[PDB]
Amino acid sequence: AVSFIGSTENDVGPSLGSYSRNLPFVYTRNKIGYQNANVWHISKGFCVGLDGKVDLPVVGSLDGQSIYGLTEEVGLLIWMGDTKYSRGTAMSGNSWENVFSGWCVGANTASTQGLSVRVTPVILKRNARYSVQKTSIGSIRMRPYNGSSAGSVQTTVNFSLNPFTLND
Ligand SMILES: C[Se][C@@H]1O[C@H](CO)[C@@H](O)[C@H](O)[C@H]1NC(C)=O
Repeated sequence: AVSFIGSTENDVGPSLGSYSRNLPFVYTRNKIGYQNANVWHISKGFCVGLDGKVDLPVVGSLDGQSIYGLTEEVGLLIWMGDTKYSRGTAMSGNSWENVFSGWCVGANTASTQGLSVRVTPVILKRNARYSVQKTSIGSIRMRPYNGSSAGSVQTTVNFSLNPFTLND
């Protein structure tokens, strides 16, 4: 079985957090993130992975991963994936991408399926502080497999970047 147990709208990073440092310049480990181990409850052999999608415009790339634009001065490198931050998948493009290959809970037990979103800021144009306002980032959808069914359960949750300030 499967049930939606998380929230539809999720904020990434602490509200009004401040982070200190040729263009572009990359700043923050897992500070600017959202993590929740319990977004769906799954049981009895339900098999499930995750897809992710970023809606922000791509304004460049670094090492195979897109730089997503927020404003003229600030961009973002983004990762989406399973609960643990180290399992994040670097995002590229604006399409749904596989960000967690998946797992199956045992035939006779129960657990939960989680997710995480992480971003690190990139300075694109220098001006001595850069502030960004609350911005929609994208979404993550569960991906049942092995015959498992999404059914009527809510499949998608969204993410918004909480406002932040970058210090020279
Ligand atoms: C460690 Se069990 C279970 O594993 C799945 C797949 O890795 C993860 O998405 C869930 O967040 C986790 N639930 C917990 C920790 O409560």
